[PDB]
Amino acid sequence: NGNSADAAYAQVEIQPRANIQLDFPELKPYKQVKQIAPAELEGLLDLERVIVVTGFAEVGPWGSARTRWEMEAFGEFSLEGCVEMAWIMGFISYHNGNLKGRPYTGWVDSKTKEPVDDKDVKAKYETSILEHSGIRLIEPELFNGYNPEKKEMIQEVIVEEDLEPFEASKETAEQFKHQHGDKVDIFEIPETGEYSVKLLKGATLYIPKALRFDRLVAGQIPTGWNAKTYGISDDIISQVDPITLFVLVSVVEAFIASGITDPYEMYKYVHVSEVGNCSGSGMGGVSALRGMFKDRFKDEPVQNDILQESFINTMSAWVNMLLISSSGPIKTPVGACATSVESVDIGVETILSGKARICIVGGYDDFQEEGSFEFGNMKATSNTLEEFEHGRTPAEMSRPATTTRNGFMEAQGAGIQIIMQADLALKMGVPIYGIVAMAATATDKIGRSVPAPGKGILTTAREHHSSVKYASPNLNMKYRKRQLVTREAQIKDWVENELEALKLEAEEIPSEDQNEFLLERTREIHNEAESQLRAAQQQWGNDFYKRDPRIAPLRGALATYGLTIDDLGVASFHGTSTKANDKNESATINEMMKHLGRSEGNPVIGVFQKFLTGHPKGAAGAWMMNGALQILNSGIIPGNRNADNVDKILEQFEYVLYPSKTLKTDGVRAVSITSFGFGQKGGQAIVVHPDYLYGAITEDRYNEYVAKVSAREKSAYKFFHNGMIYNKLFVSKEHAPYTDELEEDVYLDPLARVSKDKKSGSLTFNSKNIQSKD
Amino acid sequence: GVATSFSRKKARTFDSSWNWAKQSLLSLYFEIIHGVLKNVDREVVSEAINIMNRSNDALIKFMEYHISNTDETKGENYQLVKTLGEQLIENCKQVL
Amino acid sequence: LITGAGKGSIGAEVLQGLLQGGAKVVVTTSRFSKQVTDYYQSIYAKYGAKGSTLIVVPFNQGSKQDVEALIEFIYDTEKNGGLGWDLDAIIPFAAIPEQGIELEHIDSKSEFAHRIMLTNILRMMGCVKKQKSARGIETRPAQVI
Amino acid sequence: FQKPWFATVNGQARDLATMTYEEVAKRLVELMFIRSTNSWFDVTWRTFTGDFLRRVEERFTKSKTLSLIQSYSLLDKPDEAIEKVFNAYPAAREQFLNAQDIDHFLSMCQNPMQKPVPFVPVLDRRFE
Amino acid sequence: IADEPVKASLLLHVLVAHKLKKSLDSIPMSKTIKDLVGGKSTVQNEILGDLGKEFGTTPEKPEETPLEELAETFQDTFSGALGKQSSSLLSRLISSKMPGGFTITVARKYLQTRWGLPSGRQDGVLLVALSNEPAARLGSEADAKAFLDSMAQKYASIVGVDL
Repeated sequence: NGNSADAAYAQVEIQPRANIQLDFPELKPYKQVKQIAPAELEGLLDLERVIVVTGFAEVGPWGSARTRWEMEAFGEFSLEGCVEMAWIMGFISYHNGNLKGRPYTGWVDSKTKEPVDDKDVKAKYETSILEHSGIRLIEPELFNGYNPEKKEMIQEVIVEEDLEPFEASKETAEQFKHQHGDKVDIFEIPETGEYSVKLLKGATLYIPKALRFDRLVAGQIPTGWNAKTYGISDDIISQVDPITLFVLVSVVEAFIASGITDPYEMYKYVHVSEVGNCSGSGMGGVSALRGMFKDRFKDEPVQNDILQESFINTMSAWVNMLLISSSGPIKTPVGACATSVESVDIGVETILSGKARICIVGGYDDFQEEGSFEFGNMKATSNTLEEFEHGRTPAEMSRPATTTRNGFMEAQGAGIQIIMQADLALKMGVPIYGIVAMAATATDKIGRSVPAPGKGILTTAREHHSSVKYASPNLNMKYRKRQLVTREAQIKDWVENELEALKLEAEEIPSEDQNEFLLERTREIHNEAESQLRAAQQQWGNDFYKRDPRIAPLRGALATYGLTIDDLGVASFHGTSTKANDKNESATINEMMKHLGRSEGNPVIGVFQKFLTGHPKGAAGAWMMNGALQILNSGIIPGNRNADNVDKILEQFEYVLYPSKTLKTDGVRAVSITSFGFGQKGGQAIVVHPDYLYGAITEDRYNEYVAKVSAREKSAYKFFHNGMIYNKLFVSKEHAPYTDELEEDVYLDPLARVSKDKKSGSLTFNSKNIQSKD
Repeated sequence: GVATSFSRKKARTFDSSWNWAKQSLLSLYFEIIHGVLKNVDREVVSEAINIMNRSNDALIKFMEYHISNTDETKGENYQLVKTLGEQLIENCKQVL
Repeated sequence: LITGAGKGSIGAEVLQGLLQGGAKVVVTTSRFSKQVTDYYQSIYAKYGAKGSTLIVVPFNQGSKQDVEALIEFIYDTEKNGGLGWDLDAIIPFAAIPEQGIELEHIDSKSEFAHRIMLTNILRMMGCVKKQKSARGIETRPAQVI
Repeated sequence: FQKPWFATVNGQARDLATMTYEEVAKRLVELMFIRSTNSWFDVTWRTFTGDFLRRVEERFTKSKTLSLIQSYSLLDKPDEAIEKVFNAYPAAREQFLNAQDIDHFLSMCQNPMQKPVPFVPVLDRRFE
Repeated sequence: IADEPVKASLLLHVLVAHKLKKSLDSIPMSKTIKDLVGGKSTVQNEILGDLGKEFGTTPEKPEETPLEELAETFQDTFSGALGKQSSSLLSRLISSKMPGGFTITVARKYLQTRWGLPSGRQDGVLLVALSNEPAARLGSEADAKAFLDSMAQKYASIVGVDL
């Protein structure tokens, strides 16, 4: 029956192609989100005073947030993971065109230029991907040939017998004379015009030797990561410190994850002078320091302006020169290992003070030879030789809340969130990943140990308990809702009485100038009626517990949204893998939960993300903030897989659990993030499931938002895939959104907003829309 | 073949059952809810054994709380977990 | 103490029982590594009953220098760096597969096997005895299976 | 003109990048499937719309599966083929063309062993 | 072969190439100093500062004029003179790269023996060698001979002479 009965009997297979999703939050129908929040929350909260996390990204030893989350929560990459990690690590490159005649579109290998199917990526690369990702042996290539097994340092010797004469230029011989004095002899060679130098007995000299240093492993950004891959040009790469690349790439990635592909689109809604850069570091460009300090000393070729690239706040500068071109607040904090948490807190306040309505917050810190050495002398980093004697492979050398923990695995990179006013987030229809319920920092006590972890942050649970006979009605939200209704009635009366008064004044005004006067005063009465409503809403909705010592700031933050103290499902511990910190953290949490009156047997689940990523110092709290947000949106709590045996000392802490494998919950309502930097830097930050927010808005508003996000998620997803294939996710602005002439006009006008220029197509400031009556 | 493999520093300890019990109960609870385990699974009895064997006060308080706060009106799977819990609480208190 | 209890052997299922029974075990592995400890970690989380302790050590039963060391490490005091234990049962199930080796092919591999499965088992009992006698222990005999 | 702008949805201008996979597959049928004769005007235009559906399957499947359109004979009832494919992958109703799938589309638009497609998919140097 | 004093249109072209950390060919000769380095005005005033030490006198706004007609304005007062800056950079190049046993002296007389190139040719060969710094301590004398050989062929290409 021929091969025709068997070719029609054969079935065509379909092979799956990577479809890397941005993973925006899943928006429920209004009916469902209205059930989870209490019904009395509607129009209770001022949404200007609510801070939401509206987009997050990181550049870490596991690539982006999406791959790092994949590896943290599932311990392996799916197709979409393997492609993204292969593309990040420059194993694969996209190629549209002709290849050996026939026209090919899709991935190719970066080296061979062989076409690679998506199915075949996991077979071909997922070995090499996992072999050059995360915590592994320090790879010299990545750190200017630094090999911690053979660490160069120079030693002075006093020469005991004169050297062979060596030729040098006149200026060089001169500088040898000025250094060594009589201990050197310089003699011009007539014909050539060059000198002959001869160091004499008693002259200094410096001989290079090697030291075999013992911290051989580190949390390194994957081998083959390259800023060009995102679309940063060589001029930027050459000028700036590598840290500045991380930040820049993290910031464009965060913006994309916020749906905002063009940063100027912010200026359709806000004044240039409200887009804040409240994001800091630990030691800034240490590569540029190591230049000016040690490469200059050896007189190596080093860019003349290497100083400017080493300052903590230079990274915030470059982002704002290349991407944002704002005149918003720029508060760069320094908080050693808790910077990321300080930068949230500053941001939060920077929006609640009103000086800004959007901060770029988060941390970022490089790993370099100088650092890795000084931390090893301090004995804070885990001695890799000792670990090898204990049979620890590199992966498993960061193992928080473990018996056998000795010290932290250092790592590098950046994390960036974008926080906003909820009101403005809904108005722009950006995705909301979380609510920043509180952020706080504290100092511990007098003491003569800088790196000492301490229990200052405990003061987030501070409250009074001497008069708890009867329930405080100030927590009973219904009471609060009543009082807000009582106020908005007075507001009503006030607006009527002011509209009367206006009419009365305007009657005596001449008829020609009447219109102008009424417009100007009707705006100001609308302004004051808003101001009074938001002040009420702020008094009852948000700031009900600021002036009440019987409510803790930690209880206060949850109680804003109707949540009890029991709801705080997850605490994301600092969890460095060092003997003092992990015990001090646990005790502190445990004592906060115990004081506030967490129900017995309702522990917080501990997340120790640093077991995978290691400790990026400045950026630690910005990764835990990303690890929170993705938990809050997945309801999945990743296990500390390196928690082989939880430390018997931590059993005494009743309100703490130490999972060793991923728990796929039915929901997480809130997540604590605690960090303890060097120098008594203690920070805490509470993030709440964004769904609670939607309780506070009407059905119509919600649905209008949902539409605008759905559109802005599609447009993001388009921009993300177009940027990724052709390496143009990064596109530095060439010009500000205003010509040099209008700068003054744009800054002075509070209500200047960018409009699409039809000719160019891009967003710019229009001279019509500056000091405009409309 | 006669290479020295043994070293005392390579000795690994696992002793912290006290924690693992609470994790191993919480994995059950959410597996029952997400209906990965039914009411006809010998795994539900296996788990129940392995929890009981690690009964203490803290574990009984950790169950009592999680099971008592289950919302039986959210689904069928919630009624299943709430019954099983209540029974497994009574077990652990007996074999403590 | 139980040897030859790597994943998917009879030892593995015994170990699951002993830990389920609240026993204090030393399981020895001849392929020690990250994957192996993580496996034993999972086994103890799931099964490891209250009072139960699991100690995973690398071990090459085919060496006498490892066999005398192991027992010296188990029996020696917690001050010296030993476990401070006293064995109630030994289950030396360590073995290596030999297949299609008739009389005439007995070589290195066969000799080594015999040394794991017989001679070094005897040296293990032998070594325990020596430790028990030395510490003056005569009413706590180590069941060998 | 006789070759209309392809990236049109109900009569508003778009681009291949701002159309869903659904929108594109409907617009293809509309421009390449003649209702009156109940046939594809050119078998190469059917093959075109069959490759595009096989590309949608590939993009929105999770694991290796059989092809829903085993033979391009099934396309002879295009509305049933589309409904069937987009029922199986309903995420491809709401998700704009993956940049790679745009390039693949425009790459099929220059296949030299097919009839030149009755539209202009893109404004570039090969517009003329 | 006969000597020829080097041209300002090579000295100003190698200087800009070196400072901008760029290849000699990647510089378009008819393009303003302010256009090459437009963003970072700091490296612009470092170009000016070097050109000042190189050829002394500088015209009014040399930054709005392309390098092309700025090379001929500078050519007026210059006559085969390396200057202190270029001499300092050549001294810098040799000390850091060329290995022990290969100083300027023997490099000059290697250019004289191998190629026949005298002073005015030699100092042009050492300029294109600085334009493409090897950025790696020359391993051996032999490797460095191939290095000078190759950057004497680039000197022969740019001038238009046979060897």
